[PDB]
Amino acid sequence: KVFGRCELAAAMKRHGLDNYRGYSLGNWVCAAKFESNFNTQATNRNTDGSTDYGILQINSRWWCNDGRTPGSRNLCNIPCSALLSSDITASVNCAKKIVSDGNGMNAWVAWRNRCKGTDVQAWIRGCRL
Ligand code: NA
Repeated sequence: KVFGRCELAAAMKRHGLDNYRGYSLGNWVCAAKFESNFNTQATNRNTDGSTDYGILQINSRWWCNDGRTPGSRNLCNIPCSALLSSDITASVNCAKKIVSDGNGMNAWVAWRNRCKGTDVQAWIRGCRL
């Protein structure tokens, strides 16, 4: 599913991401826009052999199991395919674990380089939330 901006903002809000560990909802929407262009089915392979999955481009080296990333941990305890669902619950639940891990949202390269320090409130402007 390719979300609209407000539709995803509302979904993320309902799943408890607004101000989760201090990150306002616009942060999460911004990260999703630049990680996946709001497409739950997005995959991208990395040089190390790992792959990033879903709306928040969660990596198979640490967080999910895709059966092809040797020595990977599966800290979210989920197949990586679960992260590509139109239902963002698994992505959200895993993202909460990631952002809790010590580096906050800096875990997401697109957030650090394209969202961090910008007016992220813009990403939820106009939405009914
Ligand atoms: Na893994």
